[PDB]
Amino acid sequence: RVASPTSGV
Amino acid sequence: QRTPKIQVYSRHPAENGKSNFLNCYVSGFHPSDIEVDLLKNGERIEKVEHSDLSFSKDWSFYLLYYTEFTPTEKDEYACRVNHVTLSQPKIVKWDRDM
Amino acid sequence: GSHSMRYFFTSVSRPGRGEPRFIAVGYVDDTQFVRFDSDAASQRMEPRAPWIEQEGPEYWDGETRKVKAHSQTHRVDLGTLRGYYNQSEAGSHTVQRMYGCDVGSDWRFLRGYHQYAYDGKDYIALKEDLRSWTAADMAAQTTKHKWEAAHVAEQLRAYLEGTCVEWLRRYLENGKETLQRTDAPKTHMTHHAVSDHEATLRCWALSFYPAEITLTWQRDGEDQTQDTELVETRPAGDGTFQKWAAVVVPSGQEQRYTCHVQHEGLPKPLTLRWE
Ligand SMILES: [Co+2]
Repeated sequence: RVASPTSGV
Repeated sequence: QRTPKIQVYSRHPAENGKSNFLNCYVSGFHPSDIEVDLLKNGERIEKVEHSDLSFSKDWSFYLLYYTEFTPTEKDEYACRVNHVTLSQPKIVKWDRDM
Repeated sequence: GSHSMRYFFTSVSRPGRGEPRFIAVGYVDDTQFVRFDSDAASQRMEPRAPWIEQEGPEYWDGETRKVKAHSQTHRVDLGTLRGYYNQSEAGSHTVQRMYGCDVGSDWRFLRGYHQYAYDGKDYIALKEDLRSWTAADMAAQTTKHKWEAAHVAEQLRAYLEGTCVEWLRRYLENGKETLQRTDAPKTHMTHHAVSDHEATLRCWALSFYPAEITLTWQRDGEDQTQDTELVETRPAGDGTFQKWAAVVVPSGQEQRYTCHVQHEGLPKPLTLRWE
C-alpha cells in the first residue's frame, strides 16, 4: 500500500 | 548528466536455432529520456518491450528492453542507444559469451 | 530472511505541451508488484505480480486515487522547484521520490526511509530517526521548514512503522510461494582463449533470486582482483537475475583459479574450477 502524498515542497 | 551503462545479452544460454530473449539493460543514466533499439543485422526490431522506469539509490535510472529472438550462426544482434550524453548513438553488439 | 517494500516515483516536466510524465512502481524485495504510468490507457494502479491480483476493488480504487494525488503533488513541486532555483520554463526537469520499510527475519520493523531528489541530486530526506530532515541546499532548507510546520515527518513515521510493515507482511504471506522462496544461482564456467598461451575464465551465475550475490576469484586460495572483470547484476527478464566475473590466466594454469559464489539460496558458498 502506498502512503498518502506529503505536503508540497 | 550521467551516461548509460549498457549490457546486451540473452535471457537463456544461447543455442543456435533455439528461440530465446534478447535483452538490452541500460542503467546509471540521467535524465530518464532515452532511446533504445534492438537490432538484427543492423535493422530495428519492431516488437520491443521495456520495463517500467525505476532508479537506484544514487537516483540514476534503469530500464530493460527485450524481445524474442533466435540466435544463429549468421545473424548479428545489437543494442543501439541514444541519450543526451551521447554525441551519437552507441551500438553494442550481442556476444553470446557475455 | 529480511524483507522490504519500496515505492519509486518519477515525474518529468514536458515544457512543450501538457503535464509531466509520471511513473510509479512498487516492489517487495526484488519483485515489482504494481505500476502506474501516466502515458498508459488505464489511468489506474495496475498489478504486476499474480499475488497482488486478488486484492479487491477498494484496494485498487484507493491505490489509484493516492498515486494520482502523488502525481499532482509532483506537478506542483516541479513548478515550486523551478522558482526556488530561478529556472526557465523552457527546460525539462525531474522529481524523484522513494520510500519504504525494511523488516527483519521476524517480520518486525527494522528501518524506514523517504527521500526526494530534484534533477538527479539529493534534495531532502527523512533521517533514520524518522523525525529529522536532511536538506542538501538552501532551497531544500526552505522545504524543510515547510515540512516541519506541516508535521510531515510524523505522518511518514506512522506510515513506515504501521501501514508499510503491515501490508508488507500481508504481501509476503499472499505471495509466499515466490516471495519467500530463494532461487540459488545456477553456476558454470566457460573458457575463452585470448592467445595461444592466455585464456579468459568466466564464472557465470544465472537465474537467481534475490539479486544480492557475491562472486569472487581466488588464485591458489587467495583473492585475486588483478586482471578480473565483474559485470553489474542484471535482470534476466523472468524475475531472476544474472551476473558473471571473469579472469585472464596463463593457459595451462587454469586449475589455480577458483570462483566463489555466495548467495542467500546457498547454505554454503559454492566453489567452481575449470573443467
Ligand atoms: Co515506451
